[PDB]
Amino acid sequence: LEHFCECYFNLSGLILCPVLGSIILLFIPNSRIRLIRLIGLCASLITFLYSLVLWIQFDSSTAKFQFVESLRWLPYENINFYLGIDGISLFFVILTTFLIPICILVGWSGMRSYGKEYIIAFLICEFLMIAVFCMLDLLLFYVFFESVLIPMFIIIGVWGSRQRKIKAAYQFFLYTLLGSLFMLLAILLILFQTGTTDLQILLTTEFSERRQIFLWIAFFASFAVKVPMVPVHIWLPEAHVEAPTAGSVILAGILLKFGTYGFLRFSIPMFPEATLCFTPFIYTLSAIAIIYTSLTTLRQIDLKKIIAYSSVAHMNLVTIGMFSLNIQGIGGSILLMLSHGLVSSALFLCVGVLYDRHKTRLVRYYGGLVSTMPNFSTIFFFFTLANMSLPGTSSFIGEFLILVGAFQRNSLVATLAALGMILGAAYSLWLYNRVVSGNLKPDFLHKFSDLNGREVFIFIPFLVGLVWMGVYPKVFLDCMHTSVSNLVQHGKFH
Amino acid sequence: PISATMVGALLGLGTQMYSNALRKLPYMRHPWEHVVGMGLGAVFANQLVKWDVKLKEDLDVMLAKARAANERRYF
Amino acid sequence: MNTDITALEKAQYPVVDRNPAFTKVVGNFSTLDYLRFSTITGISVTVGYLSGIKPGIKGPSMVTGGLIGLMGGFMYAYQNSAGRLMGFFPNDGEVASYQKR
Amino acid sequence: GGGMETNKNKFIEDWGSARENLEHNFRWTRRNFALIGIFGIALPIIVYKGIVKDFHMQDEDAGRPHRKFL
Amino acid sequence: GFIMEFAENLVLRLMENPEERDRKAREHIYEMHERCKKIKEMWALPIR
Amino acid sequence: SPTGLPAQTLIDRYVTVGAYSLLRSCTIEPECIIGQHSILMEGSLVETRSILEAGSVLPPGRRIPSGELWGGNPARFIRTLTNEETLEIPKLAVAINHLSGDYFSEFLPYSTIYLEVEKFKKSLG
Amino acid sequence: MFNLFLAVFPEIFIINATFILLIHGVVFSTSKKYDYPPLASNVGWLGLLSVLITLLLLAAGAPLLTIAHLFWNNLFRRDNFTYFCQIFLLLSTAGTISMCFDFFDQERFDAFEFIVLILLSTCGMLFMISAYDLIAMYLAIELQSLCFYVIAASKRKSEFSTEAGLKYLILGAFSSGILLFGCSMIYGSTGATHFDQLAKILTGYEITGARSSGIFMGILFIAVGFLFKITAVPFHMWAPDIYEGSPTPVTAFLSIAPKISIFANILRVFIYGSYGATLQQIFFFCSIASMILGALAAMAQTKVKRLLAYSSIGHVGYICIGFSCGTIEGIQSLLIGIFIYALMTMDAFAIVLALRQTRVKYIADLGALAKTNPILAITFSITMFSYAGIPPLAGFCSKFYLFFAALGCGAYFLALVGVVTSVIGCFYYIRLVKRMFFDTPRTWILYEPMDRNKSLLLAMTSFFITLFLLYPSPLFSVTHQMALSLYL
Ligand SMILES: CCCCCCCCCCCCCCCCCC(=O)O[C@@H](COC(=O)CCCCCCCCCCCCCCC)COP(=O)(O)OCC[N+](C)(C)C
Ligand SMILES: CCCCCCCCCCCCCCCCCCCC(=O)O[C@H](COC(=O)CCCCCCCCCCCCCC)COP(=O)(O)OCCN
Ligand SMILES: CCCCCCCCCCCCCCCCCCCC(=O)O[C@H](COC(=O)CCCCCCCCCCCCCC)COP(=O)(O)OCCN
Ligand SMILES: CCCCCCCCCCCCCCCCCCCC(=O)O[C@H](COC(=O)CCCCCCCCCCCCCC)COP(=O)(O)OCCN
Repeated sequence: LEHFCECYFNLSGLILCPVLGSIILLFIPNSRIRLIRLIGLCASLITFLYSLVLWIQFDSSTAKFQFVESLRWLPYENINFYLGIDGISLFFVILTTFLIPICILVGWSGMRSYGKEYIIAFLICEFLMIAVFCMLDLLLFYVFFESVLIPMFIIIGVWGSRQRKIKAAYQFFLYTLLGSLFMLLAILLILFQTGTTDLQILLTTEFSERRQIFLWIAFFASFAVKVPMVPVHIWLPEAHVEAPTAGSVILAGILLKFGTYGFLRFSIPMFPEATLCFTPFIYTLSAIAIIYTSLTTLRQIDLKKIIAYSSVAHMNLVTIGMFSLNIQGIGGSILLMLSHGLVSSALFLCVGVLYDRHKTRLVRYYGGLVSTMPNFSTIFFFFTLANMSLPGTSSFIGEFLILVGAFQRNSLVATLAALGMILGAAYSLWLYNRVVSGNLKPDFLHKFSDLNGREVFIFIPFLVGLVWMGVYPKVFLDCMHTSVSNLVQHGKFH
Repeated sequence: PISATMVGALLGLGTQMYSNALRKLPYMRHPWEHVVGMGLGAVFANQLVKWDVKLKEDLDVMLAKARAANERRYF
Repeated sequence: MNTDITALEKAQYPVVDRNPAFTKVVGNFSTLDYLRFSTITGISVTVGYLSGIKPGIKGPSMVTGGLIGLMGGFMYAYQNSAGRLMGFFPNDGEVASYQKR
Repeated sequence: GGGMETNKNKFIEDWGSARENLEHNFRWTRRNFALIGIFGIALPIIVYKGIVKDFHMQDEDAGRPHRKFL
Repeated sequence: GFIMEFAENLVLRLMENPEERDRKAREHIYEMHERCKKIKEMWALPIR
Repeated sequence: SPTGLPAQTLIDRYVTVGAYSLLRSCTIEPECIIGQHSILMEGSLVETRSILEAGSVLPPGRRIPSGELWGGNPARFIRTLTNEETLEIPKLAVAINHLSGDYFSEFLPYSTIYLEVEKFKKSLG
Repeated sequence: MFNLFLAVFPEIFIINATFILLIHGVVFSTSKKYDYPPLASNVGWLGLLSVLITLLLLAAGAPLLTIAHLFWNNLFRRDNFTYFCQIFLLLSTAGTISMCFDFFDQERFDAFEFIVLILLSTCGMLFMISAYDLIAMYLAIELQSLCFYVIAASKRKSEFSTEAGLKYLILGAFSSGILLFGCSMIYGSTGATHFDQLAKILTGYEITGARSSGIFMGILFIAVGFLFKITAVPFHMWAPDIYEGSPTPVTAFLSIAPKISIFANILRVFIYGSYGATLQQIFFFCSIASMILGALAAMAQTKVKRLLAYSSIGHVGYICIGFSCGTIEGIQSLLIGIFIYALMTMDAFAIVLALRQTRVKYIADLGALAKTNPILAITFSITMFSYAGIPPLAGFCSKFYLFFAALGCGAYFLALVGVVTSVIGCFYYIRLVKRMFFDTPRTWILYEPMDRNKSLLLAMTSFFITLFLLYPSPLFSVTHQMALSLYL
């Protein structure tokens, strides 16, 4: 059945944009550095504007999928694949399209040595990740998620700073592939019942409570590695620290969101009974992760290691929210996913600004930077506040909505999750004051430069987005409520 | 639109360029070879499409015979 | 020696001659058969010449390639002509010539 | 004198690299057994039993049987 | 003329027809619930 | 060579040999810059990530230690290089290769001089 | 009478052309006048031509190959399955030959007899595919094997090549004797060697209590010979040593064509015959053993050739899982896995042969390849990721069917083993990518650019590997067709 959509701007062209950029860049000599830089930047910016348009034509009243279009693999038409979005996936497409040009801009100064391979890898990542977020089929979700492993592996291994990138890349690839294989096993078990992998159909089939338990575990084994949940979180610090700055931005801001997106998109609505049965288990794992990882964060001595550990606590709060299974919980989980994608990316950008000049991640070398880099200090303080969920910032909305959702289900889990307010403040303020406050240490660092124009411009949209979601989250929540409501209700008829 | 001829011509041109690159030669070292490659790729792609149609046609009859042989069991 | 030409898969075109004689098959060669024959032989001679230059035997290499091409091209033309007479290949010309003589 | 790069201190780098390679130091000692038994098994089990009881106490407050889990 | 009235009209022209979008959605399911039987018959074909 | 080591001239990777330079049976380790109008004599050795100033003279069997800037006639230690400077050396080599690409693209595989030779011959019978 | 031989036109042509090339080579290689020219490349080009003409004759005469089937019945059996098997075998032989010319001229391997032996082994494998009797099968297998023994020892002054040949001949002869013993037991128990007669006798009884121990052990011994041939564990250890010690073009040829021919044989013997669950269990246990041992041993390797050998052992384990589950989809998946593994192996050995011009030996010799030849490092990386089975590369098909067969048949231990071994394989495949892209060695090896033949072959196989799953319908249809034609 051809499900071709009426809209002019659709999903397939947004898929095709970075692909065309990559093919063009394949054939341009490395001597033409300016041309390569401009072509990559412009392709990414056009993709971002295309996604913004897709946001305008979005219809915030339906529980259905939108812009649905189809994609036909065999003339037999037994296997035909669909793309479409809703109010849970729209902003993730937008976030991906927004972050990719930021990645191209962060490496602007070093592009003469980076080459076209850097831009091509990031464009391919963009294409694959947008595809992943736009897929109405378990099997293609699988295929497009595993595909990102190759360019991410290359990005970490080639442009990482030091030789620990070897181990970091190995661990990233192997952990993620193990999880992916588990979810492939789940996909095949589903296919044996249903004869299909189309998401819309699986949302309308009934699974046995028993078959649901096994399928839920097999989904959990991928998703908990992706989130990450303890104790399969240890790949994340190594990988997110050893990666280049833009690589860390993509890893934390987008790739981490894929596990929570998988929970929201397949596990909760397809197996509601198993979702109910496992809820105490998820609550326990997430609460343990928040407390233990926050306390580990407190004792880290590397800038990137502190920012990377912080992401584990934030994502497990997201899981608590989404498994609360109400409007506050799921809405807050999605809002915190987007806000984290902005805030952690900005924090990695701040650390990258420091590392590009001074080539150290050890906190002890820095100090007193407020007197030589006041602009960087102010921006760093703002994003530090955002990482503490300060009211007025975007992260507070999601954090408090998730606590609201959890409290209505289980007051103990909400109480353990609200401890994050105390621990995250502690490590965020300690980091900021050890880096920026105090006196300079001229025996380690004596030469300084505040942000140039490119760095200031890079930070501006992050600031605008954080404040915008913090003060008026209605623009986002209005487009999401129908989808969130239908997700919450799926499986029940009262 | 996107015809087999165009896909095949693009693949043949890409093949010549990829071959040149692998040999550390300029992309357009022997351009008449690029023309030859576009022609061969177009021909190959069109023949693959026709072959695919013929293959489905033969598989249909063969599955029909398999089904008849299986249905003979319940007689 | 007992013989049986009967094939496993039956002919899908009218059978002009079930087991045509060798000379009948050769005399049945059409223009397309000769084109196939000549093309295969010419390509083979060309390959013989080009591959023979480096060893210095381009002439004898041409002869060897030409022998291979002659045998292969004749076998291919015979295959086509016999298959047409037997009804295994489209044989409009054979049927037309048969319905008249 | 020359450069924005930090002037490395050997002891600070030794401290950092020792932090990065802690897994080579793990010995299954008595203290480590106790710490993994208490914080890696017992406390998560206690938290899980707390969360479940919370739901069961809600269940009996609503005049409903205990919800089965896991 | 006015910016916003033009913008109103332009945005509505961009958007899916909600009626048609919700109707192909029904054809996919009705066709897929009753179409899910054909392929599983081939997987049960005896190899011998 | 006077040092007894083998006397081939080895210019390793990412090495920039400045214009008007004279090299005889010297070794240049990877990622070095030789200044313009320099002289490197028999058996001399330039260790990796080192820079010689323009007009330097390195006598037979002399060595330029790694990570250092040298210069003079004869060459003498000037200062130790920073890590940023040593990072710049392969960049200079790559940039010069990029420039050489433009010259490489001006020449087809064959010249047309043989035609001129042909007509010059024909005008002579 | 003459028209009866239309069923063997392809084979007649290739044999006659091989004789012509033998005479040409021996006459002019001994010529003082021509100063004893090397003829390996000249004969190689003429033999590539001969292979392509054979392919034309076979492909264009599809119905004619079945002519006079009653007259030829006690000698061979040609059908749809043998048709496509033989086409794929000829295509593989043509590619392998095309990859040999730089080796001929730069090493100066002047022996044209190498090409003749390859062509005669191709004749043997052609007859293997159409064999329909134990006697014919054994004879064709032996012809193929003797040709390999000779070419494995072609570097006759090399310690490695002579060692390879000696190990191959001894272990090959032993396994062939075991298989022949099995054939003798089956004949003695049934009075038959033709596959049709064996099918009629053995069907409907399998092990009905009063089982012919003669029939049961004949099957077992024949299976042991077959498993030796496909390098299945525990009959595998010849393969890594022979693969490493033989000349690299020999290693490339052995890695592909014999597998095609012997799986044709295995399908038509076992699948078409009847002892049953015992033999599928044989291939089950050997598949699991091959996957585990291939993964671990490949992880141990520091040299490229040995790594590829152990990789092929693991992949034949993956393929034999399809034979084990005994369904039309199992056979189809086995065929798809052979096709895709063959094209990936051709790609990998084209790269290896290109790098052998600078004597690549160790994985570490690939260091800085992403700098000295970026497009070559990317191409080799695509091959590795395809070997690892990362989607949407072509290699993902074998992993997908491995888990598809386990989940359905109820085999959870097989799925477990597949997950573990797939992760191990991915590690040792991406180790190569790390070596080419992430490492910064002090000494680099600069490689000479490859010839046109290998660049073109690499370019086409690299597009196939990246783009196959955009248009996989022809392979899917052709392999379903073949699986069905085994019984109808
Ligand atoms: C999304 C897939 C799943 C994930 C897998 C990803 C696998 C790749 C990993 C991604 C990370 C980054 C990869 C970087 C590669 C990009 C750089 C690159 O390959 O550039 C090549 C370009 O390589 C190629 O040649 C690619 C050719 C493939 C052709 C495919 C296109 C087919 C149709 C195009 C038609 C022709 C062009 C049309 C417009 C003119 C340049 O090669 P060099 O070795 O640097 O120099 C070549 C020599 N010379 C320039 C002088 C010619
Ligand atoms: C219609 C566009 C495409 C037509 C292509 C030609 C017609 C098709 C015939 C088959 C062509 C196949 C490709 C031929 C070249 C194959 C590779 C040969 C390269 C080689 O190594 O040998 C060279 C022989 O040159 C050669 O083999 C080439 C010899 C002369 C052919 C070039 C003329 C092509 C005409 C294109 C259009 C002309 C318009 C007017 C009709 C010697 O190389 P070298 O020493 O000579 O120099 C090379 C400077 N790197
Ligand atoms: C309700 C149970 C749920 C499942 C939990 C796991 C299974 C239960 C626990 C198994 C305990 C096995 C027996 C341990 C006690 C015997 C001690 C003997 C002496 C000893 O120290 O032996 C060590 C053996 O350690 C070992 O073999 C290590 C023991 C295994 C530890 C299991 C840890 C589980 C995961 C922890 C939590 C992770 C998630 C937290 C959020 C090696 O001594 P050595 O001499 O080599 O020492 C280095 C010296 N140079
Ligand atoms: C399916 C995925 C997508 C695929 C894309 C399909 C597109 C079609 C391909 C288009 C090709 C583009 C280039 C065409 C122009 C080049 C013409 C070749 C020139 C030529 O005569 O080459 C000779 C060598 O032969 C050669 O180099 C030819 C042999 C190359 C090997 C390939 C054929 C081998 C046999 C079949 C293999 C099948 C394997 C599969 C199992 C002489 O070259 P030179 O003059 O430079 O001198 C080399 C030094 N001796």
